Amino acid sequence: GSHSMRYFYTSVSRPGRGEPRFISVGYVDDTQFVRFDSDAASPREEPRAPWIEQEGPEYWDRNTQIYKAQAQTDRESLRNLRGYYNQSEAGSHTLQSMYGCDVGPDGRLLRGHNQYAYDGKDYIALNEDLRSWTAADTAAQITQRKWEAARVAEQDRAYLEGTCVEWLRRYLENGKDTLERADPPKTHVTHHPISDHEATLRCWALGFYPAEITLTWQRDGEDQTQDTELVETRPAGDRTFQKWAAVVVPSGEEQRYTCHVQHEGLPKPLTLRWEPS
Amino acid sequence: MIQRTPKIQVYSRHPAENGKSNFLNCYVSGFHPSDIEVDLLKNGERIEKVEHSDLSFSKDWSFYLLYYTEFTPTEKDEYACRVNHVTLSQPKIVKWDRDM
Amino acid sequence: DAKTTQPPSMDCAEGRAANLPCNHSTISGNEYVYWYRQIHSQGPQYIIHGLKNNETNEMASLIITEDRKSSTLILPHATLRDTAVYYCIVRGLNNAGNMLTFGGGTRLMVKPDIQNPDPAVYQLRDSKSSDKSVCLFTDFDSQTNVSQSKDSDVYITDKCVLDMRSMDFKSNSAVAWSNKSDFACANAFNNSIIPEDTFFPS
Amino acid sequence: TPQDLNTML
Amino acid sequence: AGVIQSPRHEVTEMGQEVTLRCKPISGHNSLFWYRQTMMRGLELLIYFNNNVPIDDSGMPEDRFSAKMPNASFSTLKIQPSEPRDSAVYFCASSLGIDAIYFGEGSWLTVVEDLKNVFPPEVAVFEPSEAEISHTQKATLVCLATGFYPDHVELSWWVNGKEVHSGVCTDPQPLKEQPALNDSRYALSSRLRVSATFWQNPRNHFRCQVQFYGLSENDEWTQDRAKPVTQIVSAEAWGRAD
Repeated sequence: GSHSMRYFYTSVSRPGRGEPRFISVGYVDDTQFVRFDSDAASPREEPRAPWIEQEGPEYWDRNTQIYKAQAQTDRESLRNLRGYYNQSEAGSHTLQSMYGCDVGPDGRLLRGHNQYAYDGKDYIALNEDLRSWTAADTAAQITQRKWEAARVAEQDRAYLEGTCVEWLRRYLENGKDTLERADPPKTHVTHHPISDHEATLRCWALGFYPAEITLTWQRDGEDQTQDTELVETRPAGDRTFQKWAAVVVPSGEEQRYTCHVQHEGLPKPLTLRWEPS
Repeated sequence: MIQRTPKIQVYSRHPAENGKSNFLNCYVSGFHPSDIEVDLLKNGERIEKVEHSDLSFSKDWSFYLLYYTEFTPTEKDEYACRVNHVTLSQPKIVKWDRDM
Repeated sequence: DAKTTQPPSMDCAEGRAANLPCNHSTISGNEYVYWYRQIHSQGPQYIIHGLKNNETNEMASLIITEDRKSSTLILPHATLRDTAVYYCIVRGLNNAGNMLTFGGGTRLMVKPDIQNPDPAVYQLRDSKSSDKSVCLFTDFDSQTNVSQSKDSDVYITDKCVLDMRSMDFKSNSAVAWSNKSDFACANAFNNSIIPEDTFFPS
Repeated sequence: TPQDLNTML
Repeated sequence: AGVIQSPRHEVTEMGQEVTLRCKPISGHNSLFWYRQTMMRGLELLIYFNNNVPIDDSGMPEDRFSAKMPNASFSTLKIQPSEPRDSAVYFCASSLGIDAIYFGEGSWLTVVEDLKNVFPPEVAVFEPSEAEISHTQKATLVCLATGFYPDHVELSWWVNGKEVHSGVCTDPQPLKEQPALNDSRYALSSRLRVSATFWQNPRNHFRCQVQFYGLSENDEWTQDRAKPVTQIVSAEAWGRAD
């Protein structure tokens, strides 16, 4: 229920090396399935998940041509931005493209995205209506005028409303064995004494998919919005994810702390406590 | 230009038991720009043949990468991750805490 | 790539409305229907384009059916200038379908309504006068067919429409000639080309 | 599949 | 200002380099090179978007090279040129998803040998007295004959001014030897005026044919005059006969 598709482009200029580096990655939800690198010996789109490998040669050849044209155009766009900001030809710069579509459990489109950043900072975004541009500064407005004259918004909208949703539903069908299954987190609590009167309680959620998860700690019955250290979700490396949350606790009151885990694969929201061995 | 320093995490794919094969992971995230140097070390020495994920970024435009390798932890071996980035005046070294 | 079908040819009366049909059963939602025309091998000229709703401008009207599977280009009062080849082309919104791929097109002949036909064959003397002459088959009604000679040594030109604006007068004409001194006008224009009542002097 | 565009800014 | 193309006409011997240039409508980001022959009708050669070659499958596999160094200039180069390359090459440009606009075209004829090139002869044929007495109108006929290739433009000049009313020129010339390759061409035109306008002996009529052929800077080793781009005319004066 409710899926998404995303393409991420990164272009880094290399003034000591002529042409820039272009990398593209494609994701269905939290599963990457394609990749492209302009630095390869023979740059082509490559598969990164099994359920995409069944596509025929025309798919790969067409997408490879797409990426090559995109890389050239991004080189020219980086030179354009350098001009816009009156920056020098010595430094290296980064242009990032983000586009994709979020659909619902039915299949209909819920939201589209098509935005761009320059040197890590927001540059220009296609608004939610898919017909208007929000620009960040004056150079972004130069680009906005260029794009309004070329009716770029309509092309973005044609992709987001049409090809994006169709191919996303195709991907969900051909990969439904994994893309629709929600791997629940294997959860456990753990206890390390820091000294003699304090202890750290760590709540562990491992091996879950998708990445979205909520971990909270609660003393007696009240949460810890200031005592709960949270590491950000990290990839296990097998397409599943991990997270933990820890609390400092006075020694001798380790049963007044409950850990609440909420995940899409959990039949109901779950609650654990230190099961001391 | 907005430059962001990376956050680092060193950890195993599966819970570590000594003498049984596993995967060592160094996850770098939240950094910008994309040029980053990441190495994995077994008792101070570089682990050769280490792979990394394809470059991707988050919704704040900051990049993330996962470097990983095959390894078999023992009781006495020390594992670490070395990270260098244009935001660091000195390369950071994060040791693998088995409990984190 | 080419996605449309059109009648190879079509006639129309001058001053009347020309309805040029087009079929594009396989059109997609984000694909536009464009109409161009070409005159005398000159550069193709944009006429009109549309998505779903009827469109009209200072050249034509475009009528797209409800199911968008076919359309019609409408010239309102077709003039003699509108004689040309008309291409109905589908054009998409991405790089794959951004270019025009030309199909057969429809060759539209705008024929004038000769109120008072006076079909005749006159003979014209050279101004240099080298004992060479030219046959002029003129003032026939637009419904006439001028054929090519079987001989490769006599030349007949195609039909040609002429507008004297000083008198709001329009006339057809074909031209024939030959160097063979045994050639008379009652040859080229005697190949079941002329009607019975053709004035034929000299 | 990626978008069959090469937008320039 | 539309799409600008050059050269408009080119007649050159085979085996040399042909360069066709195009200036798109300023502000446009998309450029197209199309080719037109009789066989094939209108074929896309190359599609550039933002100066990047997007589609070149229509490019011949050898001797043809397309180029866009900036958003306001594009070239198509043929080297070495061969007779099978003779065609009309159109350049088109477009702003975004707005309508595509075409240039006036570059008409290239690559001749197997410059010896086959000939300028036209022009002859005017005066109205028939039968037509004058039967219709009260008078049809002058102009014949251009013997030219190769078929790059000609015919016009009528009454009293030193070009006229368009009352004129009909054949859309395309015919072959004088329809079976022979390298056949020379003929073209006919008519100009109809009132019988009184023709009877006035001071009115002047001239048929003019502009012929595109060799350049003045082309080589020529033949005895006859160098068949260069020129204008050949015939004329006649009115009369009460």
